[PDB]
Amino acid sequence: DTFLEHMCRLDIDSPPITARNTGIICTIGPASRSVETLKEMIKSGMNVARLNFSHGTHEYHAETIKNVRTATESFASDPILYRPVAVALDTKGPEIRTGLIKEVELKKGATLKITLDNAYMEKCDENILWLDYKNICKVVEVGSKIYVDDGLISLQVKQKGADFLVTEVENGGSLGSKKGVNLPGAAVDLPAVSEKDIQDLKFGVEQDVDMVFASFIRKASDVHEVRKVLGEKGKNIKIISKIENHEGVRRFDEILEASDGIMVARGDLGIEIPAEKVFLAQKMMIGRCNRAGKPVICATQMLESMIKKPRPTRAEGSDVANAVLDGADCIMLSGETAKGDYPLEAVRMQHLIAREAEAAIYHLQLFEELRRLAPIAADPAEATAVGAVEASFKCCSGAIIVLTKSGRSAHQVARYRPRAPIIAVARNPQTARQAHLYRGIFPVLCKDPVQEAWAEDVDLRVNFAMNVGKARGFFKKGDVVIVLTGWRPGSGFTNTMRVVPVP
Amino acid sequence: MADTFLEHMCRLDIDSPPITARNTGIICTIGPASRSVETLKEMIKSGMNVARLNFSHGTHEYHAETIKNVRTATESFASDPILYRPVAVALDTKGPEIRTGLIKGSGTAEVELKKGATLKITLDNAYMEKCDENILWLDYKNICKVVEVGSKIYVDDGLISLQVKQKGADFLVTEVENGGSLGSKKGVNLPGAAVDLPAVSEKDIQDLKFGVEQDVDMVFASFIRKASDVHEVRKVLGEKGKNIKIISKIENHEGVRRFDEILEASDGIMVARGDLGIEIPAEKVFLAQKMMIGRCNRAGKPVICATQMLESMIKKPRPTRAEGSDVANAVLDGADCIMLSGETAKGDYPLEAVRMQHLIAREAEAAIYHLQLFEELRRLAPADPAEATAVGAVEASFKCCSGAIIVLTKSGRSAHQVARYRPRAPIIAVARNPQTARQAHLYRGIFPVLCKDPVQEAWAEDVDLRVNFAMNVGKARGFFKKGDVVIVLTGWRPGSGFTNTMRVVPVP
Amino acid sequence: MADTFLEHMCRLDIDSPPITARNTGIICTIGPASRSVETLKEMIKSGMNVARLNFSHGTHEYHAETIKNVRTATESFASDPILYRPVAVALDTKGPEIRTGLIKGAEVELKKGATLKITLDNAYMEKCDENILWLDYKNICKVVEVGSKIYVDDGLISLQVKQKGADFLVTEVENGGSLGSKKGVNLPGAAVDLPAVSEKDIQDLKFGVEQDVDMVFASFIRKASDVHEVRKVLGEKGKNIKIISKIENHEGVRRFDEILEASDGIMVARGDLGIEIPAEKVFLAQKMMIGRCNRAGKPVICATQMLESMIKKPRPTRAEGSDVANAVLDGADCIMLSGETAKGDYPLEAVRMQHLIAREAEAAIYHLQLFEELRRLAADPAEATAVGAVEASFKCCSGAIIVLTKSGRSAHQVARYRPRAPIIAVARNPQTARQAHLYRGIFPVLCKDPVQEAWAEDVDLRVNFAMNVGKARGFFKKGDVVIVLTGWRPGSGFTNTMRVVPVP
Amino acid sequence: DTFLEHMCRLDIDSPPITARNTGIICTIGPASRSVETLKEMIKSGMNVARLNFSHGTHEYHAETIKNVRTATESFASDPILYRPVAVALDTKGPEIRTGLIKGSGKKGATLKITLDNAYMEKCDENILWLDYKNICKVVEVGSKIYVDDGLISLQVKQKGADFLVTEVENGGSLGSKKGVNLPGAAVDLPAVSEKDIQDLKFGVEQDVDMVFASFIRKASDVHEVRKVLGEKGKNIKIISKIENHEGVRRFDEILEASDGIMVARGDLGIEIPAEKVFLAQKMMIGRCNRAGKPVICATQMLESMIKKPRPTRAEGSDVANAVLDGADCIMLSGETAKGDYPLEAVRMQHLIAREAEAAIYHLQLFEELRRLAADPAEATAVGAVEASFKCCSGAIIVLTKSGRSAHQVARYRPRAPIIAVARNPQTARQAHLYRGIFPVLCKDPVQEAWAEDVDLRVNFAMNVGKARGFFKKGDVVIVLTGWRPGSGFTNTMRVVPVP
Ligand SMILES: N[C@@H](Cc1ccccc1)C(=O)O
Ligand SMILES: N[C@@H](Cc1ccccc1)C(=O)O
Ligand SMILES: [K+]
Ligand SMILES: [K+]
Ligand SMILES: [K+]
Ligand SMILES: [K+]
Repeated sequence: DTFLEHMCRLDIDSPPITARNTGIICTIGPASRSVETLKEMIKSGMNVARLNFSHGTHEYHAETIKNVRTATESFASDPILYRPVAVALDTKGPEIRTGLIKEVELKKGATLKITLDNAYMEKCDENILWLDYKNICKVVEVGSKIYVDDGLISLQVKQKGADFLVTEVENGGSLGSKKGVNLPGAAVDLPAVSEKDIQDLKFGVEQDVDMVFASFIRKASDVHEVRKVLGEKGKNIKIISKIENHEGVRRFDEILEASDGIMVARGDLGIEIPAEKVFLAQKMMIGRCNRAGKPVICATQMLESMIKKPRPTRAEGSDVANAVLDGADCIMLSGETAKGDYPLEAVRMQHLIAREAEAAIYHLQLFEELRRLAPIAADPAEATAVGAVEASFKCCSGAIIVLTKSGRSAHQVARYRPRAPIIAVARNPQTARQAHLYRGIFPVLCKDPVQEAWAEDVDLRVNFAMNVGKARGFFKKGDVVIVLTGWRPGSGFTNTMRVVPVP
Repeated sequence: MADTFLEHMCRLDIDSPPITARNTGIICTIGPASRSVETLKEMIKSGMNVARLNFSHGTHEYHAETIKNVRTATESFASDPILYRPVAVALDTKGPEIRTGLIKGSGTAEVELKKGATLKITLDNAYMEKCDENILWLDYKNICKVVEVGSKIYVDDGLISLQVKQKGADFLVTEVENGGSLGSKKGVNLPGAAVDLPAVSEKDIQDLKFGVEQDVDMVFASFIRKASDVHEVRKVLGEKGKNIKIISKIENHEGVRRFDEILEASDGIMVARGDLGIEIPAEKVFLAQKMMIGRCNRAGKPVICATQMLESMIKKPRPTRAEGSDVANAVLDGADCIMLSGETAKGDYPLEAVRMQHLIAREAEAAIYHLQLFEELRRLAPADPAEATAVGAVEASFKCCSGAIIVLTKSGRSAHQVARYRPRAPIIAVARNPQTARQAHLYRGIFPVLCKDPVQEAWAEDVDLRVNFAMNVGKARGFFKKGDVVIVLTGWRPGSGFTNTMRVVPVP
Repeated sequence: MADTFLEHMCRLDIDSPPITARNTGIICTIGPASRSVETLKEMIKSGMNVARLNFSHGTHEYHAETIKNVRTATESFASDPILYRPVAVALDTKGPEIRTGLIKGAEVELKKGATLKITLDNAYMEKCDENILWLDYKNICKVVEVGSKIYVDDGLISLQVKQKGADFLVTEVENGGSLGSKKGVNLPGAAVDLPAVSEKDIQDLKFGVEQDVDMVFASFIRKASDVHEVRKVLGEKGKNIKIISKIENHEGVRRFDEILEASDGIMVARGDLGIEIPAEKVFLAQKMMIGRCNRAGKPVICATQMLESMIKKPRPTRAEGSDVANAVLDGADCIMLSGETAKGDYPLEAVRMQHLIAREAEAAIYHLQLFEELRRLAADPAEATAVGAVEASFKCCSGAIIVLTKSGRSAHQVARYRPRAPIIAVARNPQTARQAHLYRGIFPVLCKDPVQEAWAEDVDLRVNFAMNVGKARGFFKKGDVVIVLTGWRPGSGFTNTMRVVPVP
Repeated sequence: DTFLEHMCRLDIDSPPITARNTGIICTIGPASRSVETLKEMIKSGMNVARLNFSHGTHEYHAETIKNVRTATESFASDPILYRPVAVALDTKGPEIRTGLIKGSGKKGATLKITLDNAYMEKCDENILWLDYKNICKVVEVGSKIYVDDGLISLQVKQKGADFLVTEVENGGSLGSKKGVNLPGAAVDLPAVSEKDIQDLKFGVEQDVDMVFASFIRKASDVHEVRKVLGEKGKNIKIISKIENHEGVRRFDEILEASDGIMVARGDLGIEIPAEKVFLAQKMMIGRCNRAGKPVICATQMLESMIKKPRPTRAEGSDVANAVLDGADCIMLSGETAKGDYPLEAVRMQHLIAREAEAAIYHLQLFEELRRLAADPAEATAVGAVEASFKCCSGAIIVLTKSGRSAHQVARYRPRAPIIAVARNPQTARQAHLYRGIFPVLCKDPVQEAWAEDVDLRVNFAMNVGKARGFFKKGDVVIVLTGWRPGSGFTNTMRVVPVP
């Protein structure tokens, strides 16, 4: 009844009892591409496979996607135990790159002039450096820092020109070729969708991906440019906006209102804004996502140590758990599953931490705040969704069963953070897969034929859900579940709630 | 102020500075980087509240002089009592440590232990100064009696790990699991070994008697596993040391299993996260930390988070994003104090580490929803006159948007009682006793000030003078200004009584 | 909508019409003044929900005709089913009454200090004056002793026994007043122990079964076993008739819990309680019994000393208005009118005044607190949906909760939790339609339409019926929202289906 | 707990456990004005003596006041047991009277209202006079006119220069010089009559505690009374009587102007439909409780007890409901002034109001009154009441100068009694206007040292509470005092064990 008493009763020497409710997203690459590893990653709890289009060809990604689907459909022969697995396309997005040295040393002792003049784009050195961002000179000033190679080189602009910068180095070191630059000042005006991104996104539509992780989102109009490129054929593809610099954090509200969800890229924010502040930015963006009922993913610097070790550090378990407790919907693994020595061990550990963290979630408190921050009255569907969550607490329910076309009704229930799992029963395979983005939704794909009597159809899907719930040990005979259904086909939105005994 | 925890998170702004003070204590380990009068002065100005001496190293003479330097730097500010910050001295015991020997030769300094290599562990004294890739001496004579084939051995705060492949009479052959650079005299952990070293050794008796002799404010008692360990320390401190606070360090699994009895015997707790990471997996340590902070917050006993704080700042002038987040989350869990180790003791940026610890603790204060902490700490309490007065002072602090709660205190008890309930407003604890002003730093939200003026014959005039002093301090630290309200807590009439007196006074 | 009760009292305006429906039921006693088809029609129009027949007086033949007149008057509205108002019939039992006889040949005044003789001799039974009094309790001489006390005319007169005489009793008039023919008599401190169910009550209860009454008001209930005797007499044929136990004495109050748990509901008879319980206490018994009834979700009727001035006057006193309003504010489901409608000169006027007061009192009910408290003093699938439906009626500022019910249980379950919004209960069973008037906030409507083949179709027709009733009654208009509760399948046990439906 | 569980737990066979916390005001007249009866009414719980200046000469009222003070001071020898007793002056106020001669004079009839001063003492069931000049200027077609105690209703058809044309609506006998009420009508009569001015100045000279100002219709009537009481009478409490529709309409500005309010239900019931007065009563008590101003319920309380030694069920229920509505005080009129059972009427008022206390859910009142920090004063008051609940204290002890501190605590409606220790006798008397204040008069000399003077007054309250059965040794009380001699408010809170 008190958060403090929940913390006081935490017991490291008893196994975690509540289900993992947060999604696991795994970057698939060389170490994890193979069908056999992919099957093991699915059984160990991967919900979403991420393809990082910063590297690899279309051919290479097509085969990864084929292995992901082969590994996923290997479990299809049991509809009660089959777990849907979503496919995520993560774009390269806009970059600023230095181009070719003829590496070199660097210290303040010599000033570094930055030039954009294409006749210098292969003769980079400690005296003159080339940059591929033609419009740099408009968006920087004489106070502004310039980070080179993932923040290990910092500069400080002293003379701004029309098409040149005079800097002087801080935090010097070993500058090499084609290194990534960051401008903490920000308001960079690079397109939003690079030439490669438009091809990549078209391939995404053809490969039938469930969602896009759109890199370097700075404003609402970037999200709407990705939407427009995905076009009419891609309109049901979820757009997750990646927040990676200071301007994204500052314009968070317009990006959130434009997006299907959000990814917080902590390592990227680590470069752009001070370390004493990134934790506030993460707690802020997760809170605003929770309030809006929109999925938020925490990404980068999760279990990096597990690229080379089979167990993570104390600090990594704490950072991952504290992301769950901030209210993240999903946690994403990068190199730990893409290229590291322990891909399967990485998935298993992400699972153990997210599950252990559930002990420290106080569900009723999240609900009471989230219910009080809802509109004054809202539509019918909202009143019903909140009513189903309220009922779930007051009957100590095993689950909330939601029959959904698009997932919207399941999504509405999830925003309110019931303790009870949301078993989202869907015939649409894409909405089954997209559902993994949301804390506390367990999607199941009903393949049964559409009955002709609607009340018979509903009864079959609910029976399906009852069977899934029993097999997963969410509940058993004598328990009560909430059920949310539409009324007759002919009406709009799931506006119908029953409290039903588990037969 | 915001009605929900959620709305409080939603309003966090990285672009606007903090509007709360830094309410958590900063404990800094003093070592070769930091023990100069010059450095200590800067460190006090930048937020250091407690100076920690690590008696794992150094002579009594070395530490006498560090203490001397701490007090010289501290009293250099005594000239203006409105600006004087009390600074406590903590003595951190060796305890039952295992240490490796000295690296041989003159042409390595450190050796590289590599994945899969064989390493022999010897107790043969002929090797205590000839350690290398192949032979490692350590100083725990009965190691071969408490270890088995398969047993894990951890060296240098967990950075190197070994597994015992063969056992001998007076040696162990081991396989390097986790490689690393092994230097001289590193710390060794034997998870699930029944290490038979005593809680209080003869050296620990001598260290604790020297703390009493040097008038230290608090003892950080290393490797506490049970209450009789705490009792043993309290007995060595004896009658002369009866006002010295004992902070029990939880460093292992047994310390966590027997936590309640350790808490009940202790004045406070230090959570050693790194050391817990050796006997306890990563998917479980965050839970240990949250449980022990919560139980401490519930008992009203000070709790310090230590180890693995800003260790990157040993070599760099700025921390990582992960360290900021980890320190912030220890504040948000309800830690009273944060302790720095090598970052201040021996590193290249001791002053930049104190400043960064202050910056992070101050930013973290913006994510604390004080009202919820208070309402929960109020509910979970049973109810003497002193306690209802303190809860009333805290409730009033919130209702009045108080700039502070001024507490006139002899022992510190009344200031501690108020701090237990986690007001938003700073607690200015006005003490005439220099030891209670120093010890007050163990508690979240207490800003101790030492009143140096003599006692007036007239009680009510003595109270106004002391309250006038607090109001000058609060004005100068920018806690409040003319036209704000403060809560004042005092006794009624001279003579040891209940601090039962609450007033709401407008700030002139 | 007020954050606090206090604000809610502060915002009361005497000058602005009422913005809520009249939610409490009106029970009217039908007698010579109110018997006629014509009056009954007018009383139904002015808000009479229940017709009470007092079997303390009259023949089975006489009451047969009153019931016929009520049903004629009621069935005259049937032709528009949107406007038809169910009207229940109640049978109020004699029970173990003690009554004085007839004045000799005019009335007599009993003046303080005087002697008054009570005689067993049936000679004087139609000869009662200032000096001698007959009463109809044959054992009166055997059940009192010198010092014993005796009350008359309901109240107002008090007598102390000075001499006992085998077939006579000599008393002294402690309290005076006028003395009427056939008046009521009380004997506190004497084991009267006349049965709760006499031979005449048996006959009257069997008659009520025959005449298809909706409910029985059982007089002088003192314990659980008295209720079970009434229940037995109604037997199998009368099993769906609602028993309302009248609490009329100190034993009823002391044994309240076992009576409540044995009964379908409770009638608080304030005047009768006033006789053995002092004035400093009766308001506490009234408030306790209404509270416990609200707690148990059982109907509670407040009766006696309501609008008794309106027997002789076209208007009530301010004290009467305040006393009725406070019974409503206490949480009464129904208000009963007695002599005001039975025999007085202003039957229609007393019905209209009862509607005005009850409607104006609704302004001062703090619904949000009642629901929060009844919710906190409560889960079952049945209970969760009902509570959910009331919670949604607040959140959506709904115009009504529409409930499809067979027996009425689902409607009663919603009513226990006390929504602001009216409950339109749609029945096909005319008895459940009638019985639903015992519950605060239920507006019952009778669906005449035949059952549709397809279950979902039939549900949507009934809902659209309630939708049309609500609109005609001004509860809601197009594009307001309402809550709807149904069963799931044709035979689905539990009305467990909740929707929030726009008003078309 | 819930309010519902509170009603459910009520038990009529359980003796009342808690003290009566509402004030009792008794009208003193021929049946009650002897020193002997006054002594008994004070022992039985009378807190305020009301003098009705509608009748009696100044000589008569001066002797009643003298007897009230003789009776009160007869208990002065034991300061632990002495109950302060307040004196209230209740003004005649502006009336409208008919004016006839001879013995006396039933629907229809057609009555004509002449103002023509011809018919001063010559009127009948055709022509009726009255002394209100402007009656024809503030009335229209449809207007009601009541005569006697609303016994007879008229209906104005036609309106002219100096006359009216009406229709008898209710029938009865028409006596001489009988009161006249104008429903929904904005009467422009002077607010303070020439008798009221005399009567108010007599009140100042007699050192009365409070005035009950009759027929208050607007803020400016309250200001007019305040100006007559003047500087000499500035410390006299003005209670505005709400007796008609305009008073109800313009309540917010009358309350802001006034020290407190009297709801005159019987007079409201003439000016206003009977089925609306309970709303008016509940509204004004709620608004008074919100402003922290005393509210008194008056008229139609225990009227049966004029002739009978016990009240009716209806009367018991109407008094109890006035207490449960949030009334600070209940007033008796004829029951104590002129009827046959004046002592019994006081005792029954105590019993009813004490039994009603069982039905008050204290924490709810407080929690709502807190929700609806002005200054350090308000912060100390709220925190005192909070502490009284947490520590389950037997009292809140307030060392009061003006009594403002005590009144500030009483607003938030603690369960625990407020023992208001006053050295100022008028402060002790005026405190009775507030629910839940038990005022005590300290008669000890001021001690040289402020801290010893405080300890003395607290020890005095501690002995009072022990005697009264409020608490016993080892209980806890909340103590509010000033800080230092002459501080502007009771700003200092202690939780102190009862020794
Ligand atoms: N969506 C994830 C997480 C989850 C588990 C259990 C319940 C709800 C959600 C899954 O399907 O496995
Ligand atoms: N003021 C009244 C009422 C009261 C009694 C007891 C306690 C509180 C108030 C009195 O002193 O009698
Ligand atoms: K990418
Ligand atoms: K140490
Ligand atoms: K009867
Ligand atoms: K008067």
